[PDB]
Amino acid sequence: VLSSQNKKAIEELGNLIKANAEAWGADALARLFELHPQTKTYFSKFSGFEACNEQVKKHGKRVMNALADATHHLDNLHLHLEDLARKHGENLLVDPHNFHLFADCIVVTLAVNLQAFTPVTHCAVDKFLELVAYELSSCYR
Amino acid sequence: VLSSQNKKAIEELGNLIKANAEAWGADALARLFELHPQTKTYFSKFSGFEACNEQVKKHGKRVMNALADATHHLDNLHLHLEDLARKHGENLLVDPHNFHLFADCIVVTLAVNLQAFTPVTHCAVDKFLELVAYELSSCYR
Amino acid sequence: VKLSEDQEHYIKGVWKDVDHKQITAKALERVFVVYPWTTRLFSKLQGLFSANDIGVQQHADKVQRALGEAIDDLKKVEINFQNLSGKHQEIGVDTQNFKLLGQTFMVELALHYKKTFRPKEHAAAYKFFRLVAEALSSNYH
Amino acid sequence: VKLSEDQEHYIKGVWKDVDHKQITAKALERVFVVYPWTTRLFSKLQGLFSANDIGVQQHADKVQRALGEAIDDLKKVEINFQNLSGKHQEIGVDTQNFKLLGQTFMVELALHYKKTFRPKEHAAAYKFFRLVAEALSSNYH
Ligand code: HEM
Ligand code: HEM
Ligand code: HEM
Ligand code: HEM
Repeated sequence: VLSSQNKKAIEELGNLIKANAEAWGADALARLFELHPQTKTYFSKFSGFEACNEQVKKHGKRVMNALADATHHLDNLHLHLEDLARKHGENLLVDPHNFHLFADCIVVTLAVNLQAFTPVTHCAVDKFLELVAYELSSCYR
Repeated sequence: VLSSQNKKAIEELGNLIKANAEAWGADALARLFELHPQTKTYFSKFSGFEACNEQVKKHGKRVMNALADATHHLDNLHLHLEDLARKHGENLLVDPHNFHLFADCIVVTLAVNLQAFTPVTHCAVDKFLELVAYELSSCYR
Repeated sequence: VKLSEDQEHYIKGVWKDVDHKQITAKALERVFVVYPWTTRLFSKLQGLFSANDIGVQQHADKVQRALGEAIDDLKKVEINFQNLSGKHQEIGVDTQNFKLLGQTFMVELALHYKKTFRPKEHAAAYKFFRLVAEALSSNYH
Repeated sequence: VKLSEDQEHYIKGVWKDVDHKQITAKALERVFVVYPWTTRLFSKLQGLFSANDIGVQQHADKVQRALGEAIDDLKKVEINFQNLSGKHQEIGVDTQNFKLLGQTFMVELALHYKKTFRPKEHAAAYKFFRLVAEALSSNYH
């Protein structure tokens, strides 16, 4: 699950993510494609991979909107993330390791945009993303 | 959770593990200490790390007995592994990565001792061990 | 990473003993089943992932030849694998995958040698595959 | 791994700009909180894990000096870090930990440079810490 201390910080962070979904999502994806170019192979339809690319902006908004949603369903994340797991696991064959590489990118996006990002807040987000990675990899079990 | 196909193979494997707990456990630990010597730092009390060492044999039996037990509690692994999680997470500060390194060693122990170890059986065991690793790391969330 | 004189001797010895292609083909079949996501970029195999399939057999011949080139000059592996490393990034394979093939290969070595595949032998093999994994991930840009 | 001319320039530039010790001390404080298990072998710190604690400060001075030695000769890092690599294995630290410190360091770089820490800069930093991580894990026997 998630610790009480970690649960609280996440509940509130979702409000911020939802509001800046596109800008943050686009930023997160651009870092992923930049740091790990092999991940571009999953996005065969995309024409560009910069944060300004409309496709990247549209997809980034959807990722962040999904994350904000999940913060409101921490006690039953399996049921909530079930479809996305099927999408990523069964359909796209997304390598579980990629979820972690992406989580590390999202954390930097948050550090660059949040007013403050203390070790405690960073810790809560890391454990939350670790939970998401685990659920999105469920189709492999 | 675990897939039906994967669940079945695991249920039966527990009977074999329980019966060969000491021999297999001792073998699994020896491989861990051999492949990753830095892991010996957790066992400050041990005098030797060979599979013939009585301490290694006593500890190996307990690990395997715990695993066999877990195969009979696949639908509520959190509740079953709770104490061991606290032991490994809160008390010993066992690096989550170590559980995976150890799982890879256990798989070889099984391949060397089982009559047959097909990719399908190997797959089920890998996902089962992945579940165990996740639960033993729960105190960090 | 580097292997001691004893470890290098064992690895060359194993390579003279085993059937290069058959063991490699079985290692590939195992990686496809144990780690499902690995089949993603193997479109040329047209869904035929067994060791006895012609596609897998042809690919296995390529992989075993590369491993042999590594065993022949363990000191120049990183340099010799520069191209192949880049080749894998281009295709889109995650660096962690290299470790996974190393794992299924050791399981096949274990199934073949059984009880003679003791911790010392296992450690020599692991060290070899860790060197190969490093050389393939090194030239990722 | 190796950095392009542009990436090496950025890294040397950052090292001239930031306060070596303070940023390193904050990176260590962050790793201890985000990844709790990392405090295990830091017994000399007697439970004081904050950036402003004398123990952390003294250790941070050692770590920053090593990083500076890497930045000074990016071509001979692996060779220069041979001893330090062995030193960490002896102590008992898991190789994956090196990547974790690299991550908290990039978060601190992000908090410092904010919006100027774009994907290109982030990629240069990641590539640098990946080279450092490799050099520290390379001499693990
Ligand atoms: C933090 C975890 C992630 C979340 C929450 C997430 C969420 C999403 C969402 C909301 C969609 C839209 C699904 C739909 O159409 O209903 C999506 C699609 C997709 N995701 Fe992810 N994703 C994540 C990580 C990844 C990673 C790491 C990769 C690969 C490197 C990936 C590759 C894709 C692809 C290729 C699509 C479909 C693209 C398209 O057809 O437009 N996702 N993801
Ligand atoms: C496959 C996962 C593992 C299982 C099922 C497992 C299970 C156990 C069990 C049953 C015990 C006895 C606990 C008790 O006294 O009540 C134990 C103790 C312990 N485990 Fe694990 N363990 C596993 C992995 C690890 C790993 C990877 C490490 C570290 C490299 C580790 C280090 C220890 C230590 C140091 C102790 C206590 C030793 C002693 O005081 O005798 N365990 N483990
Ligand atoms: C021990 C590590 C490995 C070795 C020695 C190795 C070696 C090779 C070689 C020699 C080739 C052919 C190069 C050419 O076309 O000229 C190849 C191709 C390829 N490898 Fe690997 N490989 C390794 C691991 C992996 C892993 C784990 C994956 C990922 C699942 C992978 C995916 C591929 C793919 C997709 C191709 C291209 C096939 C195509 O042409 O469509 N390799 N590899
Ligand atoms: C970017 C990677 C790192 C660098 C440059 C680095 C560098 C150093 C240096 C220079 C020393 C002192 C060597 C001496 O005593 O002569 C040291 C000691 C040590 N490092 Fe690291 N280190 C790194 C990552 C880590 C990580 C992540 C851990 C694990 C949590 C770690 C654990 C230790 C420990 C426990 C000591 C010994 C402290 C003692 O004397 O009790 N290091 N490190």
